[PDB]
Amino acid sequence: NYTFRCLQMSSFANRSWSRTDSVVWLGDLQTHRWSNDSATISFTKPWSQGKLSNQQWEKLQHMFQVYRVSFTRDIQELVKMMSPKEDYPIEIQLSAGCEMYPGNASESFLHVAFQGKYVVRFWGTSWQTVPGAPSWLDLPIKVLNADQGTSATVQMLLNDTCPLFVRGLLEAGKSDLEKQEKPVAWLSSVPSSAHGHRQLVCHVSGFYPKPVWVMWMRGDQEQQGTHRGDFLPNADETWYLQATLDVEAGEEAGLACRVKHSSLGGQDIILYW
Amino acid sequence: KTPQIQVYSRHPPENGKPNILNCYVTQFHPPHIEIQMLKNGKKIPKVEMSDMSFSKDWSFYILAHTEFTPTETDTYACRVKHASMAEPKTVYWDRDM
Amino acid sequence: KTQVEQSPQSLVVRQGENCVLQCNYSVTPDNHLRWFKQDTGKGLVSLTVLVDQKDKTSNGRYSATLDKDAKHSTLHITATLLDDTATYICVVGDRGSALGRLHFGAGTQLIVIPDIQNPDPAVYQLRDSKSSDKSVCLFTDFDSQTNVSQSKDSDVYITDKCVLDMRSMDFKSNSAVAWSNFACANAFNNSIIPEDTFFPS
Amino acid sequence: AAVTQSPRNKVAVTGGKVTLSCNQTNNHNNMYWYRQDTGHGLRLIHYSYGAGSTEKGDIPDGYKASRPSQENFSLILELATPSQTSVYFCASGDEGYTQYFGPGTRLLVLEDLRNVTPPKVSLFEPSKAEISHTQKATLVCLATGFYPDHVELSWWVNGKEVHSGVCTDPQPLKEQPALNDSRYSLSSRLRVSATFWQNPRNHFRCQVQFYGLSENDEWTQDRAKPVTQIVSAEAWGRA
Ligand SMILES: CCCCCCCCCCCCCCCCCCCCCCCCCC(=O)N[C@@H](CO[C@H]1O[C@H](CO)[C@H](OCc2ccc(Cl)c(Cl)c2)[C@H](O)[C@H]1O)[C@H](O)[C@H](O)CCCCCCCCCCCCCC
Ligand SMILES: *[C@@H]1O[C@H](CO[C@@H]2O[C@@H](C)[C@@H](O)[C@@H](O)[C@@H]2O)[C@@H](O[C@@H]2O[C@H](CO)[C@@H](O)[C@H](O)[C@H]2NC(C)=O)[C@H](O)[C@H]1NC(C)=O
Ligand SMILES: *[C@@H]1O[C@H](CO)[C@@H](O[C@@H]2O[C@H](CO)[C@@H](O)[C@H](O)[C@H]2NC(C)=O)[C@H](O)[C@H]1NC(C)=O
Ligand SMILES: *[C@@H]1O[C@H](CO)[C@@H](O)[C@H](O)[C@H]1NC(C)=O
Ligand code: NA
Ligand code: NA
Ligand code: NA
Ligand code: NA
Ligand code: NA
Ligand code: NA
Ligand code: NA
Ligand code: NA
Ligand code: NA
Repeated sequence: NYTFRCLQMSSFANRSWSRTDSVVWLGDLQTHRWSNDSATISFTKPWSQGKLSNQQWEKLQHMFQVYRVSFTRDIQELVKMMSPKEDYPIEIQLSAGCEMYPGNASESFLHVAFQGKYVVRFWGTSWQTVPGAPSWLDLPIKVLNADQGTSATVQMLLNDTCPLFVRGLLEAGKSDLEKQEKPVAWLSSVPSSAHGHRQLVCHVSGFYPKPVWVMWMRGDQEQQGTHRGDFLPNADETWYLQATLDVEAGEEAGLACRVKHSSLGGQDIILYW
Repeated sequence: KTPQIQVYSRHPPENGKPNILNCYVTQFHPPHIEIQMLKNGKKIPKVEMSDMSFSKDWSFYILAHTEFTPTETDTYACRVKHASMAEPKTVYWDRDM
Repeated sequence: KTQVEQSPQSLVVRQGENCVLQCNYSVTPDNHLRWFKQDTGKGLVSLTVLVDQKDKTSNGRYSATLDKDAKHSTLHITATLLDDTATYICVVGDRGSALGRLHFGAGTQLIVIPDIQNPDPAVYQLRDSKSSDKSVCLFTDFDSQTNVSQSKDSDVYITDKCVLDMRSMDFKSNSAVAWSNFACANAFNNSIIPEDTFFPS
Repeated sequence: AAVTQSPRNKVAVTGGKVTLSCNQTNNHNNMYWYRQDTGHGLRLIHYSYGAGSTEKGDIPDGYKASRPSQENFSLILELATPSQTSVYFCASGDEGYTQYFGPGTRLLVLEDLRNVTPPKVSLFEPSKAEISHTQKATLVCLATGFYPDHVELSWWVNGKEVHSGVCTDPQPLKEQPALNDSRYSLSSRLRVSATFWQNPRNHFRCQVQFYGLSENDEWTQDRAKPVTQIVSAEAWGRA
């Protein structure tokens, strides 16, 4: 299952100044970028056009170009409309796309955040506020829902265009999406908060895809004190992760870090301290 | 929300061997931010930035990276200025961490 | 210069003839296009609104087309009547909501020349309601072929021709008025009037 | 969804204060002020999304907007200039795209009011010759000696306005075309059947509404203050 996400970030500093920047993800791989200073959407993969013809892509891009300008003015007008309830500066984020399931099934979404809080979605045939949203948004929703043309366009984009486009992306991008990159590991140590304690660190870098197993071990005994950090990105669309273990000074000898990853083909990495 | 900063190398660090240093800045808003990567407290030129994006929880993140050659003597850091902080926050690269 | 351009600027047609008015625009996006009729010194009357990519509408003798790809609309008037004399204005709305701005064309001026079936050109003298001495000269019931010239004499006043419509009788007539402080025989000498113009006495 | 404007016609002097008012009882949040000038489409001056809201349009300079209530939206010319001579339209609407337009207000800003003069109005009765020749009867109304040219001429039979059989000159003519501030004349015709004119129960009146000075305008000349007023002339039908 792959989630396609179009992420829009719009800053409105005051009545005059604004910028909108977008990035597009298929799973954890970036497929598009659209900078405020660019007239056109940028491909970040050879296969970012999917299976769309040039005419189909140009038409789709045109729709987005009209959208970006129209969106900017509409926010500025909505601020005037709700004045002086809401004032600049204002951040608006959109998360839109579709989740792809087997048997050509899919679910589409369009979520909107105002000042970093999820307040609005498109659902069915209309815009709606979500639980917890402030009541003043009811007027913007009324105004947005008066626009039958936008409603019809969004319905088509979410229901039809998104899944069709993404099906083609998955085909065109197969070899990148299914790439295997091997982890490399290395060990290190630092003093912890405790007085006479050490903190061993197993560094694991360069692996793709994300799923990985990393455990400190004394022989066949998995050390339960093992603490995985967060998954951190490398610049080359691989992943980095470190697993720590708080131990007593002197007890380092005997410990080893074992790494299991799909890319290694059963040949686990074992590093002895 | 106040930016978290994580500094890590792409490859196992070895003194005198070229490498890449990453600075990953997360969980901040609003998205306006200044990120500098430092060698011995001095701004490294030609630092590359990923496109800014945001997570499930709507908080922003971005990855800075630069070529670097670790040595015994040279220090490396990532310095972040954000409206959520009175002073810039600096996180030093520690190969052992 | 502007985002909405209309053509022709102006035209003159005879009663019963059809005509076509053009609107071309550069407005983006184009949610809908409306045609207004504006009578002289009066307000805006909506004739039709076009919304579809390739739209066609009708409203009695009015019909309209919209091609959003070419950004072009036409208004057709079938079998023009005197009352079609007006300015016709094209408006493009850039949103399907109140967030929209309207983009107005500068209009096309249409004049319809009425068809005078049974002319009876004549010059009559009319006397003032109060003072017996005051009078005007009324040149009436001439067809639209006839043209009324301004006076050579600076102290003789002559109006342009003017058509009235007696609706209950289905009767229209042209007229012009002349006065001074001068006889009605002399009043319209500077105009070429029909040979068989009736001068009573 | 109706919208009204007041005044419908106004003559003002440069440097004076003019307020154009728009009222709608549609409970519409949104109201809009435009001006229409020859050679141009309507142009947006100011608009409002509700009581207390005023927003600048495309050509706001020289105008202030005021939205004291949901019902009323005013356009204020603090220091009127001749460039503001125009026809002004107000519109309202709800969240939908439709704007419902008012009937328009005609504003003339003069440099000076010294030449402002109301009309004399005369009614000329139908020719016996026309009646015998056509079995029709044309009345002529003449408004003379007025300045400026902001007049509305209407016909009334037995106290009700008539439009059928009427035609009024499209614009007044100048009485002294050589002179700068020439006075104007305007004529109108009302044509009825001979039997209608011949009925002595029929009372005919030509009315000219003249737009001139207000009560508050200063007047330094000796002649009567040429205020906004109706001038009319009348006659009864007769055999
Ligand atoms: C999402 C799936 C995408 C899959 C495919 C693309 C993948 C490739 C990569 C894409 C990269 C681009 C990334 C972009 C970031 C993601 C953005 C997702 C949001 C998509 C929303 C698209 C909306 C498109 C429509 C639009 O531009 N509306 C524009 C323009 O609309 C006008 O022109 C339109 C031309 O088509 C129609 O007129 C013509 C018309 C007339 C009649 C008919 Cl019947 C029809 Cl069909 C068409 C319209 O009727 C007309 O009004 C309109 O201004 C919208 O209001 C714009 C904003 C919409 C989003 C609002 C979000 C909620 C904000 C809440 C704010 C509250 C804050 C208050 C202070
Ligand atoms: C598009 O599909 C929707 C229903 O799908 C949901 O909303 C979409 C925007 C997308 O997020 C999907 O993944 C969701 O599952 C249709 O909405 C229904 O429309 C009918 C009337 O047309 C109405 O009776 C239903 O209540 C709507 N459903 C809901 C849940 O509100 C919509 O009609 C589809 N439009 C087109 C043009 O195909
Ligand atoms: C983001 O992009 C928009 C669209 O190009 C910029 O808006 C333009 O700004 C220039 C002046 O810098 C104006 O001449 C244009 O008329 C604007 N375009 C539109 C469509 O209105 C905007 O300035 C950019 N933002 C930043 C901060 O650079
Ligand atoms: C609007 O905000 C921008 C960006 O913060 C700033 O540079 C500018 O001074 C502001 N403009 C005005 C007119 O206040
Ligand atoms: Na619409
Ligand atoms: Na024609
Ligand atoms: Na209509
Ligand atoms: Na609509
Ligand atoms: Na607007
Ligand atoms: Na125009
Ligand atoms: Na006579
Ligand atoms: Na005031
Ligand atoms: Na409106």
